[PDB]
Amino acid sequence: GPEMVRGQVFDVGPRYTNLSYIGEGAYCMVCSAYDNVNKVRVAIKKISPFEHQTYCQRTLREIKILLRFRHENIIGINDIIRAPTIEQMKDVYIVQDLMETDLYKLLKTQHLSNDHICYFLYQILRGLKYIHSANVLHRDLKPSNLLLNTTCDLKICDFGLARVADPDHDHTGFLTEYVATRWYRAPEIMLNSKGYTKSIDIWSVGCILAEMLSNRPIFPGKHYLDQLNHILGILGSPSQEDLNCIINLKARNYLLSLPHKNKVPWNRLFPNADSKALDLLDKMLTFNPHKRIEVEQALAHPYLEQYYDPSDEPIAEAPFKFDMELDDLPKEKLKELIFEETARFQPGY
Repeated sequence: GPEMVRGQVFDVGPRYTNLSYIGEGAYCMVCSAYDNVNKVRVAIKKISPFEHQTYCQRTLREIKILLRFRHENIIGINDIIRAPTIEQMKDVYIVQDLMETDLYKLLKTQHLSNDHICYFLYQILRGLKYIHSANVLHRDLKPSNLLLNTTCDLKICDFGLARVADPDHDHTGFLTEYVATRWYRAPEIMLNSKGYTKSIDIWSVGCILAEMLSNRPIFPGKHYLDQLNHILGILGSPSQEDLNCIINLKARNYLLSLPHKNKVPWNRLFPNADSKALDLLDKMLTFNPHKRIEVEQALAHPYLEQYYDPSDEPIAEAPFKFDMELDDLPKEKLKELIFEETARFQPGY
Protein backbone atom coordinates (compact mmCIF):
# COMPACT_ATOMS: atom_id res chain seq x y z
CA GLY A 1 0.00 0.00 0.00
CA PRO A 2 1.00 3.66 0.44
CA GLU A 3 4.15 4.18 2.49
CA MET A 4 3.81 6.46 5.49
CA VAL A 5 5.94 9.18 7.06
CA ARG A 6 5.22 10.52 10.55
CA GLY A 7 1.66 9.30 10.10
CA GLN A 8 0.57 10.88 6.84
CA VAL A 9 0.38 9.25 3.40
CA PHE A 10 3.47 9.87 1.23
CA ASP A 11 2.98 7.63 -1.84
CA VAL A 12 5.70 8.81 -4.20
CA GLY A 13 5.63 5.43 -5.86
CA PRO A 14 8.21 3.19 -7.48
CA ARG A 15 10.88 5.75 -8.44
CA TYR A 16 11.44 7.17 -4.94
CA THR A 17 12.53 4.81 -2.16
CA ASN A 18 13.61 5.20 1.43
CA LEU A 19 11.51 8.07 2.70
CA SER A 20 13.24 10.27 5.28
CA TYR A 21 11.16 13.02 6.87
CA ILE A 22 12.50 16.59 7.13
CA GLY A 23 9.79 19.19 7.68
CA GLU A 24 6.19 20.45 7.52
CA GLY A 25 4.13 23.52 6.71
CA ALA A 26 0.61 24.84 6.35
CA TYR A 27 0.12 22.34 3.53
CA CYS A 28 3.70 21.13 2.93
CA MET A 29 5.60 18.07 4.04
CA VAL A 30 9.15 17.49 2.80
CA CYS A 31 11.16 14.27 2.85
CA SER A 32 14.48 12.83 1.77
CA ALA A 33 14.25 9.90 -0.65
CA TYR A 34 16.27 7.80 -3.06
CA ASP A 35 15.75 8.52 -6.78
CA ASN A 36 16.11 5.07 -8.29
CA VAL A 37 16.29 6.13 -11.95
CA ASN A 38 19.17 8.53 -11.28
CA LYS A 39 20.61 7.07 -8.06
CA VAL A 40 20.75 10.33 -6.11
CA ARG A 41 18.97 11.33 -2.93
CA VAL A 42 16.39 14.00 -3.77
CA ALA A 43 13.97 16.32 -1.96
CA ILE A 44 10.18 16.02 -2.32
CA LYS A 45 7.65 18.45 -0.89
CA LYS A 46 4.06 17.17 -0.77
CA ILE A 47 1.65 20.02 -1.38
CA SER A 48 -2.00 19.55 -0.37
CA PRO A 49 -3.41 22.90 -1.48
CA PHE A 50 -6.84 22.38 -3.00
CA GLU A 51 -8.92 23.32 0.08
CA HIS A 52 -7.87 27.01 0.26
CA GLN A 53 -8.22 29.12 -2.90
CA THR A 54 -5.13 31.03 -1.72
CA TYR A 55 -2.95 27.92 -1.54
CA CYS A 56 -3.62 26.97 -5.17
CA GLN A 57 -2.58 30.44 -6.35
CA ARG A 58 0.71 30.02 -4.46
CA THR A 59 1.07 26.49 -5.82
CA LEU A 60 0.22 27.21 -9.46
CA ARG A 61 2.47 30.27 -9.41
CA GLU A 62 5.52 28.42 -8.06
CA ILE A 63 5.06 25.49 -10.44
CA LYS A 64 4.61 27.68 -13.54
CA ILE A 65 7.60 29.89 -12.76
CA LEU A 66 9.93 27.07 -11.70
CA LEU A 67 9.31 24.95 -14.82
CA ARG A 68 10.11 27.86 -17.15
CA PHE A 69 13.19 29.11 -15.30
CA ARG A 70 16.40 27.18 -15.81
CA HIS A 71 19.28 28.55 -13.75
CA GLU A 72 22.08 27.19 -11.55
CA ASN A 73 21.03 29.56 -8.74
CA ILE A 74 17.29 28.83 -8.86
CA ILE A 75 15.97 25.50 -7.64
CA GLY A 76 14.49 23.39 -10.41
CA ILE A 77 11.68 20.84 -10.55
CA ASN A 78 12.97 17.35 -11.41
CA ASP A 79 9.59 15.58 -11.29
CA ILE A 80 5.95 16.06 -10.28
CA ILE A 81 3.80 13.24 -8.90
CA ARG A 82 0.02 13.43 -8.91
CA ALA A 83 -2.91 11.12 -9.61
CA PRO A 84 -3.69 10.45 -13.29
CA THR A 85 -7.07 12.24 -13.10
CA ILE A 86 -8.26 15.57 -11.77
CA GLU A 87 -10.78 14.13 -9.28
CA GLN A 88 -8.40 11.51 -7.84
CA MET A 89 -5.86 14.32 -7.33
CA LYS A 90 -5.79 15.41 -3.68
CA ASP A 91 -2.04 16.15 -3.52
CA VAL A 92 0.80 17.30 -5.72
CA TYR A 93 4.37 16.15 -5.05
CA ILE A 94 7.27 18.27 -6.32
CA VAL A 95 10.68 16.63 -6.72
CA GLN A 96 13.65 19.00 -6.37
CA ASP A 97 17.39 18.64 -6.04
CA LEU A 98 18.13 17.75 -2.44
CA MET A 99 19.77 20.69 -0.69
CA GLU A 100 21.46 20.07 2.66
CA THR A 101 20.64 23.38 4.34
CA ASP A 102 19.54 27.00 3.84
CA LEU A 103 20.88 30.41 4.83
CA TYR A 104 18.48 30.72 7.78
CA LYS A 105 19.65 27.43 9.32
CA LEU A 106 23.22 28.48 8.63
CA LEU A 107 23.03 32.01 10.10
CA LYS A 108 21.51 30.57 13.26
CA THR A 109 24.69 28.55 13.76
CA GLN A 110 27.66 29.38 11.48
CA HIS A 111 29.51 32.66 11.32
CA LEU A 112 30.34 33.31 7.69
CA SER A 113 33.76 34.27 6.40
CA ASN A 114 33.95 37.37 4.21
CA ASP A 115 34.80 35.06 1.33
CA HIS A 116 31.57 33.17 2.02
CA ILE A 117 29.54 36.36 2.36
CA CYS A 118 30.88 37.65 -0.96
CA TYR A 119 30.22 34.29 -2.66
CA PHE A 120 26.65 33.84 -1.33
CA LEU A 121 25.78 37.42 -2.31
CA TYR A 122 27.11 36.90 -5.84
CA GLN A 123 24.99 33.77 -6.19
CA ILE A 124 21.86 35.62 -4.98
CA LEU A 125 22.32 38.52 -7.42
CA ARG A 126 23.21 36.21 -10.35
CA GLY A 127 20.01 34.19 -9.99
CA LEU A 128 18.00 37.34 -9.20
CA LYS A 129 19.20 38.93 -12.46
CA TYR A 130 17.68 35.94 -14.27
CA ILE A 131 14.41 36.32 -12.34
CA HIS A 132 14.21 40.07 -13.09
CA SER A 133 15.14 39.50 -16.73
CA ALA A 134 12.03 37.26 -16.95
CA ASN A 135 10.08 40.29 -15.66
CA VAL A 136 9.36 38.45 -12.40
CA LEU A 137 9.53 39.81 -8.86
CA HIS A 138 10.31 37.27 -6.17
CA ARG A 139 8.88 39.42 -3.33
CA ASP A 140 9.78 37.03 -0.53
CA LEU A 141 13.58 36.91 -0.49
CA LYS A 142 14.71 35.95 3.01
CA PRO A 143 17.43 33.58 4.28
CA SER A 144 15.10 30.57 4.60
CA ASN A 145 14.28 30.83 0.88
CA LEU A 146 17.98 30.45 -0.05
CA LEU A 147 19.04 26.79 -0.20
CA LEU A 148 22.63 25.57 0.02
CA ASN A 149 24.27 22.19 -0.48
CA THR A 150 27.53 21.06 1.07
CA THR A 151 29.78 22.95 -1.40
CA CYS A 152 28.01 26.23 -0.74
CA ASP A 153 26.11 26.32 -4.03
CA LEU A 154 23.15 28.66 -3.45
CA LYS A 155 19.69 28.26 -5.02
CA ILE A 156 16.60 30.50 -4.69
CA CYS A 157 13.30 28.71 -3.88
CA ASP A 158 9.60 29.43 -3.08
CA PHE A 159 8.22 31.69 -5.80
CA GLY A 160 4.80 31.43 -4.13
CA LEU A 161 4.39 35.20 -3.76
CA ALA A 162 5.90 36.11 -7.13
CA ARG A 163 4.33 38.54 -9.62
CA VAL A 164 5.07 39.71 -13.11
CA ALA A 165 6.57 43.16 -12.61
CA ASP A 166 4.18 46.11 -13.05
CA PRO A 167 5.87 49.47 -12.27
CA ASP A 168 3.01 51.59 -13.67
CA HIS A 169 0.44 50.27 -11.15
CA ASP A 170 2.67 50.17 -8.04
CA HIS A 171 1.17 53.05 -6.02
CA THR A 172 -1.23 52.68 -3.12
CA GLY A 173 -2.13 54.40 0.15
CA PHE A 174 -0.47 54.53 3.55
CA LEU A 175 -0.39 51.34 5.68
CA THR A 176 -1.69 49.15 2.83
CA GLU A 177 -1.01 45.70 4.21
CA TYR A 178 1.24 43.08 2.71
CA VAL A 179 1.86 39.32 2.67
CA ALA A 180 5.66 39.01 2.35
CA THR A 181 7.88 38.53 5.38
CA ARG A 182 7.90 41.65 7.56
CA TRP A 183 11.62 41.90 8.30
CA TYR A 184 12.54 42.06 4.63
CA ARG A 185 9.89 44.61 3.47
CA ALA A 186 11.04 47.75 1.69
CA PRO A 187 10.05 50.96 3.50
CA GLU A 188 7.93 52.10 0.55
CA ILE A 189 5.69 49.03 1.11
CA MET A 190 4.47 50.73 4.28
CA LEU A 191 4.27 54.19 2.61
CA ASN A 192 2.93 53.99 -0.95
CA SER A 193 3.95 50.68 -2.66
CA LYS A 194 2.16 47.44 -3.59
CA GLY A 195 5.53 45.75 -4.15
CA TYR A 196 5.35 45.64 -7.97
CA THR A 197 8.81 47.04 -8.79
CA LYS A 198 12.16 45.24 -9.11
CA SER A 199 13.41 47.57 -6.36
CA ILE A 200 11.38 45.53 -3.84
CA ASP A 201 13.81 42.56 -4.24
CA ILE A 202 17.02 44.60 -4.03
CA TRP A 203 16.01 45.92 -0.60
CA SER A 204 15.45 42.33 0.59
CA VAL A 205 18.87 41.29 -0.68
CA GLY A 206 20.29 44.31 1.11
CA CYS A 207 18.61 42.95 4.24
CA ILE A 208 20.04 39.49 3.64
CA LEU A 209 23.49 41.00 3.21
CA ALA A 210 23.27 42.91 6.49
CA GLU A 211 22.13 39.73 8.25
CA MET A 212 25.08 37.81 6.74
CA LEU A 213 27.49 40.38 8.17
CA SER A 214 26.26 39.86 11.73
CA ASN A 215 24.09 36.71 12.12
CA ARG A 216 21.21 39.05 13.08
CA PRO A 217 18.32 40.57 11.07
CA ILE A 218 18.94 44.29 10.64
CA PHE A 219 15.26 45.43 10.92
CA PRO A 220 13.34 42.94 13.16
CA GLY A 221 10.06 44.85 13.39
CA LYS A 222 7.47 43.06 15.57
CA HIS A 223 4.36 44.48 13.89
CA TYR A 224 3.58 46.20 10.62
CA LEU A 225 4.68 49.79 11.42
CA ASP A 226 7.55 49.01 13.80
CA GLN A 227 9.17 47.77 10.58
CA LEU A 228 9.23 51.32 9.15
CA ASN A 229 10.42 52.56 12.53
CA HIS A 230 13.37 50.12 12.51
CA ILE A 231 14.47 51.21 9.02
CA LEU A 232 14.39 54.93 9.83
CA GLY A 233 16.18 54.12 13.08
CA ILE A 234 19.29 53.23 11.04
CA LEU A 235 18.94 55.06 7.72
CA GLY A 236 17.89 58.24 9.52
CA SER A 237 15.31 60.78 8.54
CA PRO A 238 14.53 60.85 4.79
CA SER A 239 15.99 63.88 3.02
CA GLN A 240 13.79 66.64 1.61
CA GLU A 241 13.92 65.36 -1.95
CA ASP A 242 13.34 61.83 -0.64
CA LEU A 243 10.12 63.09 0.95
CA ASN A 244 9.39 65.11 -2.21
CA CYS A 245 8.69 61.82 -4.13
CA ILE A 246 6.01 60.72 -1.64
CA ILE A 247 2.91 62.45 -2.95
CA ASN A 248 0.50 60.61 -0.61
CA LEU A 249 -0.11 63.03 2.25
CA LYS A 250 -1.01 60.38 4.79
CA ALA A 251 2.45 58.87 4.21
CA ARG A 252 4.29 62.17 3.75
CA ASN A 253 2.88 63.65 6.97
CA TYR A 254 3.60 60.56 9.04
CA LEU A 255 7.23 61.03 8.00
CA LEU A 256 7.16 64.77 8.77
CA SER A 257 5.66 64.09 12.21
CA LEU A 258 8.72 62.03 13.42
CA PRO A 259 11.62 63.77 15.19
CA HIS A 260 14.90 64.09 13.32
CA LYS A 261 17.12 61.00 13.72
CA ASN A 262 20.65 60.80 12.36
CA LYS A 263 21.95 58.13 9.99
CA VAL A 264 23.69 55.27 11.78
CA PRO A 265 27.03 54.77 9.98
CA TRP A 266 27.40 51.31 8.50
CA ASN A 267 31.01 50.97 9.66
CA ARG A 268 29.54 51.36 13.16
CA LEU A 269 26.98 48.57 12.83
CA PHE A 270 29.44 46.23 11.06
CA PRO A 271 32.97 47.17 12.11
CA ASN A 272 34.71 44.03 10.82
CA ALA A 273 32.89 44.07 7.47
CA ASP A 274 34.70 44.67 4.17
CA SER A 275 34.46 48.33 3.30
CA LYS A 276 33.56 47.40 -0.28
CA ALA A 277 30.69 45.31 1.18
CA LEU A 278 29.38 48.15 3.36
CA ASP A 279 29.32 50.50 0.39
CA LEU A 280 27.22 48.11 -1.66
CA LEU A 281 24.94 47.54 1.35
CA ASP A 282 24.51 51.30 1.33
CA LYS A 283 23.37 51.37 -2.30
CA MET A 284 21.08 48.32 -1.82
CA LEU A 285 19.38 49.83 1.24
CA THR A 286 18.70 53.34 0.00
CA PHE A 287 15.32 54.57 1.25
CA ASN A 288 14.27 56.00 -2.13
CA PRO A 289 13.25 53.07 -4.37
CA HIS A 290 14.27 55.03 -7.51
CA LYS A 291 17.73 55.86 -6.08
CA ARG A 292 18.18 52.19 -5.21
CA ILE A 293 20.70 50.13 -7.16
CA GLU A 294 19.54 47.68 -9.86
CA VAL A 295 20.51 44.02 -9.86
CA GLU A 296 22.98 44.18 -12.77
CA GLN A 297 24.57 47.29 -11.30
CA ALA A 298 25.05 45.47 -8.00
CA LEU A 299 26.76 42.61 -9.83
CA ALA A 300 29.30 45.05 -11.31
CA HIS A 301 30.08 46.61 -7.92
CA PRO A 302 33.75 46.39 -6.86
CA TYR A 303 32.86 44.15 -3.90
CA LEU A 304 32.06 41.34 -6.38
CA GLU A 305 34.83 41.93 -8.96
CA GLN A 306 36.44 38.57 -8.19
CA TYR A 307 33.29 36.93 -9.55
CA TYR A 308 31.78 39.49 -11.93
CA ASP A 309 31.27 38.14 -15.44
CA PRO A 310 28.19 39.27 -17.45
CA SER A 311 28.73 36.64 -20.16
CA ASP A 312 28.45 34.02 -17.37
CA GLU A 313 25.38 35.62 -15.78
CA PRO A 314 22.61 34.41 -18.06
CA ILE A 315 19.26 36.11 -18.58
CA ALA A 316 15.93 34.48 -19.33
CA GLU A 317 14.95 33.74 -22.90
CA ALA A 318 11.21 33.60 -22.16
CA PRO A 319 10.06 36.62 -20.13
CA PHE A 320 6.52 36.77 -18.81
CA LYS A 321 3.78 39.23 -19.56
CA PHE A 322 1.33 36.65 -18.23
CA ASP A 323 0.37 38.04 -14.80
CA MET A 324 -2.04 35.16 -15.34
CA GLU A 325 -4.87 36.82 -13.32
CA LEU A 326 -4.90 33.80 -11.00
CA ASP A 327 -6.84 35.50 -8.23
CA ASP A 328 -9.93 36.08 -10.32
CA LEU A 329 -10.33 32.27 -10.60
CA PRO A 330 -12.60 29.82 -8.73
CA LYS A 331 -11.60 26.74 -6.76
CA GLU A 332 -11.76 24.57 -9.85
CA LYS A 333 -10.03 26.49 -12.62
CA LEU A 334 -6.99 26.64 -10.32
CA LYS A 335 -7.18 22.90 -9.72
CA GLU A 336 -7.66 22.27 -13.44
CA LEU A 337 -4.80 24.63 -14.27
CA ILE A 338 -2.44 22.98 -11.75
CA PHE A 339 -3.52 19.68 -13.30
CA GLU A 340 -2.72 20.88 -16.81
CA GLU A 341 0.70 22.36 -16.06
CA THR A 342 1.89 19.12 -14.41
CA ALA A 343 0.81 16.89 -17.35
CA ARG A 344 4.30 16.81 -18.86
CA PHE A 345 5.52 14.58 -16.03
CA GLN A 346 2.77 11.91 -16.20
CA PRO A 347 3.61 8.51 -17.76
CA GLY A 348 2.38 8.40 -21.33
CA TYR A 349 3.87 11.71 -22.46
